[PDB]
Amino acid sequence: PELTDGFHLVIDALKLNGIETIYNVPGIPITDLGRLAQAEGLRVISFRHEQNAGNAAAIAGFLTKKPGICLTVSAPGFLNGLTALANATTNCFPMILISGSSEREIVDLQQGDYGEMDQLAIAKPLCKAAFRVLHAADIGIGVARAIRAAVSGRPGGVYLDLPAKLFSQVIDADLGARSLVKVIDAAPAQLPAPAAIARALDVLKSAERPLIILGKGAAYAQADEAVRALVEESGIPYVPMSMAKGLLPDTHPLSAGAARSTALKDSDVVLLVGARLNWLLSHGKGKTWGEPGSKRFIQIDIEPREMDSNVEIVAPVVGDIGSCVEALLDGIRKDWKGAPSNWLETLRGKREANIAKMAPKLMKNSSPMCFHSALGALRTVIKERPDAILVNEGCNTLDLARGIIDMYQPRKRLDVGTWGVMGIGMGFAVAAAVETGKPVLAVEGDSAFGFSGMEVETICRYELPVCIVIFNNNGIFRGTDTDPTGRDPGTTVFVKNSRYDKMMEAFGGVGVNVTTPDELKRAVDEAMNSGKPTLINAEIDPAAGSEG
Amino acid sequence: PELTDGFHLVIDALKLNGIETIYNVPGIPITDLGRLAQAEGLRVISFRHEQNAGNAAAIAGFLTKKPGICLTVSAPGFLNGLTALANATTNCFPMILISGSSEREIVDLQQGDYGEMDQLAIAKPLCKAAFRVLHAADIGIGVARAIRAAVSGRPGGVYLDLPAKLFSQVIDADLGARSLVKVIDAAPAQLPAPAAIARALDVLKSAERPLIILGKGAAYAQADEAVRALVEESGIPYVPMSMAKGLLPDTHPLSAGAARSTALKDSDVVLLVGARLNWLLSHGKGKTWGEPGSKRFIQIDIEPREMDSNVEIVAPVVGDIGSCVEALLDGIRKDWKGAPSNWLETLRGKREANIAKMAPKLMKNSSPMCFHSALGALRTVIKERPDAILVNEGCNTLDLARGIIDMYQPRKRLDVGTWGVMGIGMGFAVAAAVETGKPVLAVEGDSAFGFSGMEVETICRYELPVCIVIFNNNGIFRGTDTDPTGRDPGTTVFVKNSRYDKMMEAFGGVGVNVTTPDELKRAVDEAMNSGKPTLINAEIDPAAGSEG
Amino acid sequence: PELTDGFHLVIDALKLNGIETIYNVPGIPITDLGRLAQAEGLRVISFRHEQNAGNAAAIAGFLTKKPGICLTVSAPGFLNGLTALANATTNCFPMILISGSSEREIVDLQQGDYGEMDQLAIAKPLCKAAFRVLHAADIGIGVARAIRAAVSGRPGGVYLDLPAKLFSQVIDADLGARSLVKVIDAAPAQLPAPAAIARALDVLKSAERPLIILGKGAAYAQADEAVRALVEESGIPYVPMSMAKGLLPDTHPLSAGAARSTALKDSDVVLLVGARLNWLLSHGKGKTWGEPGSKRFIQIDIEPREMDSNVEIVAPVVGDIGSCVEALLDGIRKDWKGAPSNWLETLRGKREANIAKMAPKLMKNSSPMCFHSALGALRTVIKERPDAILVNEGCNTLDLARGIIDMYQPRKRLDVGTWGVMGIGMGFAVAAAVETGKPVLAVEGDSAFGFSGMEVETICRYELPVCIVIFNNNGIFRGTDTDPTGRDPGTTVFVKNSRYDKMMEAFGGVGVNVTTPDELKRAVDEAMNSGKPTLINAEIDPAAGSEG
Ligand SMILES: Nc1ncnc2c1ncn2[C@@H]1O[C@H](COP(=O)(O)OP(=O)(O)O)[C@@H](O)[C@H]1O
Ligand SMILES: Nc1ncnc2c1ncn2[C@@H]1O[C@H](COP(=O)(O)OP(=O)(O)O)[C@@H](O)[C@H]1O
Ligand SMILES: Nc1ncnc2c1ncn2[C@@H]1O[C@H](COP(=O)(O)OP(=O)(O)O)[C@@H](O)[C@H]1O
Ligand SMILES: Cc1ncc(C[n+]2csc(CCOP(=O)(O)OP(=O)(O)O)c2C)c(N)n1
Ligand SMILES: Cc1ncc(C[n+]2csc(CCOP(=O)(O)OP(=O)(O)O)c2C)c(N)n1
Ligand SMILES: Cc1ncc(C[n+]2csc(CCOP(=O)(O)OP(=O)(O)O)c2C)c(N)n1
Ligand SMILES: [Mg+2]
Ligand SMILES: [Mg+2]
Ligand SMILES: [Mg+2]
Repeated sequence: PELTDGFHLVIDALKLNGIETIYNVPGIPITDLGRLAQAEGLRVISFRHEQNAGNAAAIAGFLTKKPGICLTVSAPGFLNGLTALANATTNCFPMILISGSSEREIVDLQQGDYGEMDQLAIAKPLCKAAFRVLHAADIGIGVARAIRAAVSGRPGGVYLDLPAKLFSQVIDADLGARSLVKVIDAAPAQLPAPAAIARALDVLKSAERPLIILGKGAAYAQADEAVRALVEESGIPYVPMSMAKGLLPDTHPLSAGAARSTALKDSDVVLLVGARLNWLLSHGKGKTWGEPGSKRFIQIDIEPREMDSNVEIVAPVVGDIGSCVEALLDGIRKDWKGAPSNWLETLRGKREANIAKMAPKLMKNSSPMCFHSALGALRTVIKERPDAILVNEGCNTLDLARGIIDMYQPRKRLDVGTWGVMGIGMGFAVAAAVETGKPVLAVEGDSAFGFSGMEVETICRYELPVCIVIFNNNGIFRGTDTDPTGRDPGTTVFVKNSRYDKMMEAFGGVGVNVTTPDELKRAVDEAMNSGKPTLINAEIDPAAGSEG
Repeated sequence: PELTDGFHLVIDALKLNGIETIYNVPGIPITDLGRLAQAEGLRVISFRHEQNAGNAAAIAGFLTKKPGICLTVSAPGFLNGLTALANATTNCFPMILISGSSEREIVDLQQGDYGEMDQLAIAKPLCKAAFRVLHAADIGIGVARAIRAAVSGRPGGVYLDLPAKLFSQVIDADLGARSLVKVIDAAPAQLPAPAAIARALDVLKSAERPLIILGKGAAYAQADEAVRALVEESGIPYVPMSMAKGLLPDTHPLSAGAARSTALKDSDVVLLVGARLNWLLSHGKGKTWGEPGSKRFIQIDIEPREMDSNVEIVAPVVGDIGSCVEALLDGIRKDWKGAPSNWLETLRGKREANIAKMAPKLMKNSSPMCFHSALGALRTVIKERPDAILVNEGCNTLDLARGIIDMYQPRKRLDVGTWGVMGIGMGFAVAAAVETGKPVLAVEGDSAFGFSGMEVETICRYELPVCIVIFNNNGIFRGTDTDPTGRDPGTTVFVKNSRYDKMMEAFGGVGVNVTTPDELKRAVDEAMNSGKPTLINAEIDPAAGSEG
Repeated sequence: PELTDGFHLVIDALKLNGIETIYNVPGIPITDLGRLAQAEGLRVISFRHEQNAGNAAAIAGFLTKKPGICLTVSAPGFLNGLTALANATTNCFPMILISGSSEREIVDLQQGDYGEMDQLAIAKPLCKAAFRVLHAADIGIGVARAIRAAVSGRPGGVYLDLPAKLFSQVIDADLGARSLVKVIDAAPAQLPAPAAIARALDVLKSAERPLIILGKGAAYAQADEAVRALVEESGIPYVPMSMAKGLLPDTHPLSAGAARSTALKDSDVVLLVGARLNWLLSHGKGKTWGEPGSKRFIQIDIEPREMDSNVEIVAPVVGDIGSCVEALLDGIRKDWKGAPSNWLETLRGKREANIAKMAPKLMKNSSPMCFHSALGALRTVIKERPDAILVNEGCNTLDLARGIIDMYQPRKRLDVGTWGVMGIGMGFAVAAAVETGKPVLAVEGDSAFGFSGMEVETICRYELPVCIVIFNNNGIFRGTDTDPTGRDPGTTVFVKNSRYDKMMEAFGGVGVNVTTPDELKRAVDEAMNSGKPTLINAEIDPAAGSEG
């Protein structure tokens, strides 16, 4: 009768579970797998490097709460994708790295097969889960296992190994169709115990200076209405982490973002909503949090092992952010005195003061452009385009764009994440445009852009509405370092006055060079209104910024 | 008295053992280490991605027989360099991956440190050896162990973990000097037992159709005149593997490289000199080697475990290739009746027949230009510049240049190696220029170039004598595949008529576009005579080549 | 002021979190730690082999829902305990392996330290979590991380590495006390989504022949009242897995355990309660589960990744068993038409018929005594002592005892578990006596007893009320195999008539040798009435049973 093969079973299983996009790099043994995927209706985005394909799948999971799919080749390409898979596991982004595998009997004897590697054994230390499928009748379960492990609990990167012999296996079509699995409740809701919610309300009500910390886990949870209702109805000031910006508008009257240091030092009870007390929050120790013993933490997290990871947590609340926030909110709507207005006014005054010190730098046109004057232009662009996605990476380009550029809608800012990775830029830009269809503004340091620069060709090839702004200051941090022996360039500088706009022109994209904030503002508007792939080489003062 | 620190002990340990070059990417916590190396006289080449820095270190080890040094950054950058470190282990290239790491007490408890990763534990499954240095007094011993493990036995990649607190430690300067170790016999000679040489000669004399196969291990050994004497004085025909080309000149009268399939099929005794019976030699099984049981193998390898890896080896000879071929040459000099005449003259038959079949394809003009006609010009360049270095990667551009371009001096060709990696090009080109001082011809496929093309800025920054030729056929293998749904481009194509030469001009380099073999020869000759960094975009027929 | 050290901080951290018993084997560097633990009130149990101390800590966690503590020694003893730690992770038992480790700077360079091993990196691929504490101020958080990982989520074995340098560090006593963490909600409740509960009930209400399967996860949860109510109020027949026997009395009228084949083969909807569809349930595949597509599974489990692991689960319920069973039970009390009576009467007939065939063998008293008749005596013992603990391991001794001996109270049967490990017997028996204070009856095969028999001295030394019954059939499976060459004993046999009773008396315990079921009965009653350590050597027909 009718027959099917491993090629079609893999594709049929992915389509059955809502997968629409495959980021990949072709080659042996997965070339015809990607072709069949494209012929079956899936959109296939081919990159110049598997790591950039993996970065796209990673941020795609963050944007969609569905696992981003990265398909790669044996050993060398698998390793390029595994580095992105490890970064996805670090940031709690759901993702499935699918990779071709060589002949199992040669690899297990280490006889030197083509692209030889026990990729299953190599992947496990660096990701959340790893599975290998040897039989075509198990492709449905294998994909189902990979999806569950990627989106359930704490989301993360999963590795799905498919040996080349699997694709050519042939079984009965009706048998294979019944073997496919459409996953029921891939990321199930987990509700907290009422005894834990009651303990959290008790601590929260006792606070003289409470504070909510919104992490990117709260943004990933996509409980926007519930999270915002928790902030407003409680009246407690909040501070968003980098990728939680825009969940509430960064100009919200309860936002203490421009007063982050005071809100963290002077608070007494802190509510962590999908935010880890890691290096980004000084591990809960030091002067950042005031004197030892002055803090009490309530924590909302799907992973119960994250509790007591750094300091004592008196009110652990385990469950998905959607279910736990609504449980806290339902306890607040039935009983809540109010946040002390003294704490509100202290943060509001210090916030306005910091914004006042910031305002002159934004309107300080000078030659050459400083970081502040250029970001003042891009901040207005985002304010005028609150639906656009902002990719951002670098050091000065990153740390200053985070504090200057206000976000207004959730999940619109995508940056270096937990490992502080340089190289996420162009891969994130491709996935942001592919997944959402919104315009992407990619604010890049010139050192950060170089880690993934060749993907501007991929951006051009698929005609994506990405506007790349390179803060060209001729180096890492600054461009003033020099060789004391007078023989080489500096360890941290690049070719002086590099014209990255000419690099974009090499692939049919728009290339612009600007030297003033107004020239930058006009060039960005032209690019984001037209939707054409654009790279804007912006000249930044090589002396401005910091070495850190 | 005077004090020193871990920053200086690390440099003084590397200086003491002959390290002259550091390939790296600056950042936390190793930026000051790279600046001090510049101040202490080492050459620091800073790349745009860490993988290309490590690819440079791997090929620099192959060229120098001294370990190549890649200095990287914590976890995100360590993983980027670890990929190339694993490739060096696969190709037996001596290399040391030096990476900073975070606080040991925060990573041990997995509390989310800056760039958190137990890089020692993660490196061990992927490289030859891994070490971590906690105390400054052990920096010298740590560097010693890293060097010995890198160059001794079968060479390979070594990871050296330096925690950030190690640099800041301060000890007595005189005590620190007496802690440094100048390694004695880092790669010692290993001489084979006479009874194993005798077993080999008995098998060799019994041969009626003997064959020598020179692998890149023999080219790495730098026993050139001995290896050549073994070939010429025994009269036995030889077949050179890819990167063993040029060890003997490829037009040598004893070369059966143009009769490779006949030499491998009909021979009865094969002498492997630093060559593994892996996928590159069909694992010693199948029709490539004629009928089963018709082969007896003599294998010369430093690794005793390489024997009997795939098929039975009747005459194993374990030791460094220098000591082994010389001991084998003495036995031949004392007792050898020559090589059977009709076997050498049968190979000359198929050799001259295959070359004559190739000739009309090297002179056939076409529009667009094909692979064979363009490589016929590049073959003349290498013949006219016989001491220039050839870097070559791709698929059609790789396999066709390997058979068309003849090398004349040893260690002059650097290609994808054992894993078939794409992305080594610009890294190998940088190291070849820096380590040797020779000119570099980089023959690249457009897909292969994309994996590492961003480093053309590094090629320009240090003004290295690199001439890049992109075989632009608009995609992988071919440039004709299309999306059957007509929505996106095909999975294996790129932006049609991409002008990579414009990208080179973005960083100050020379950019040329050529369309004929005659134009290609002029541009290469001008670039390699001037020594200026140059990228030549060669338009290749999108329909030429092989689809696989 | 007042000072404290790492020794006291480790002990006080365990005492603060409710730890009361430490299973260990003393040595360098943890000898003085165990001494301090005993001096500080904790009960320290010293074994003859670390693997048996770990097996004690493993089943101790299953019995108490608090992690069992094994203290071991560097590398060689760590590896012994790690083997038990891996098995605890396989069986989802909460357990912490605390090992001392060598000098970190010497191990990191692999210089050959006393007990040199990176025990953190070795334990990670074999257990659920692993941490290493370097500073005394992190001992409190370190213990809190080990406890949370051990009991929360799917419980499992955790490794806690304590370098020897840690124990001797001295800090302020008030600073040290404030650094301790008393874990809040170490194993939090996880409530299921109402929509998931609605889906399960609807699938349940549509069942013509529903079946409940209770796994040892339901026994571990200690929701005995809720689980018994779910079965008795729904009227659905249930099948208990091995260590779930007794949760409901094995003679409960709703039990179909004596009709297991018909229940598993002919049912249509199967509610798994803490049971995995693994080898012990034929992976939900094959004739065991009837015809393909005749089954629909509801699964209650705390691990969301366990769903769809073998076959498709149409109704996954994710949460702790206490919350999910109560959630199911709440809806059943609102609307439930009652279980189909034809399904009950069909199974009740099969249960009556099956027990009839087992009946004659249970009282067939031949000479030598056979497996069925001897276990028939021990089946009477457990009925008369429903509060006593049963430990059971072997092959024939395991399978037949599992089916013949009925359990009447929850968590009284402790057997080989998920991996089928031989050697859990004596370690489990020590933990069961110490943790529960109840009489322990250990039914052992002579081959299984050899994996841990040396621990009978541990039983005697601590005067534990353990009654050991060795089923001495003189070999593995059977004692009839011989050497076909007539030189050695058979590969599977032992010394004929080995007097394990006279071995017990070598350490002060009571030893008996019985040959009839009544002799076994009178000896077991006498042993368990007195509470003295006793071993009965029961002479079993060497030809009885099966093999393989
Ligand atoms: N759906 C979810 N429900 C609850 N917690 C979540 C969910 N998704 C992610 N998290 C938690 O969010 C936390 C994010 O921590 P981090 O990634 O450090 O946020 P940021 O880095 O913005 O502070 C992780 O601990 C993760 O477990
Ligand atoms: N100095 C040396 N002396 C002897 N054998 C060596 C030396 N350096 C490398 N080798 C051997 O060379 C062999 C190269 O195998 P391969 O890398 O497969 O060469 P190719 O790929 O050109 O055949 C390896 O087995 C390695 O052990
Ligand atoms: N507290 C709990 N709440 C829910 N499920 C649990 C709990 N403790 C253990 N489990 C589940 O119990 C299951 C045990 O499966 P198994 O160990 O195979 O039981 P048996 O061996 O009787 O089948 C595991 O999947 C584990 O996740
Ligand atoms: C993969 C990786 N490699 C290296 C680093 C170290 N690093 C941190 S920031 C940075 C570059 C910062 O320079 P740039 O992108 O030009 O932004 P600027 O500060 O100059 O505005 C680097 C290389 C890193 N974080 N990740
Ligand atoms: C890291 C890695 N990714 C993917 C592959 C699969 N692969 C094999 S050859 C090749 C590129 C061939 O295209 P090109 O470089 O343009 O040479 P051409 O055949 O077009 O002349 C690729 C991507 C690989 N070998 N390595
Ligand atoms: C650690 C370990 N080693 C080996 C085995 C293999 N094995 C399974 S059952 C068994 C012994 C069965 O013989 P016995 O314990 O005497 O019980 P009997 O069947 O004779 O009643 C063994 C060795 C195992 N399950 N575990
Ligand atoms: Mg910069
Ligand atoms: Mg190409
Ligand atoms: Mg036995």
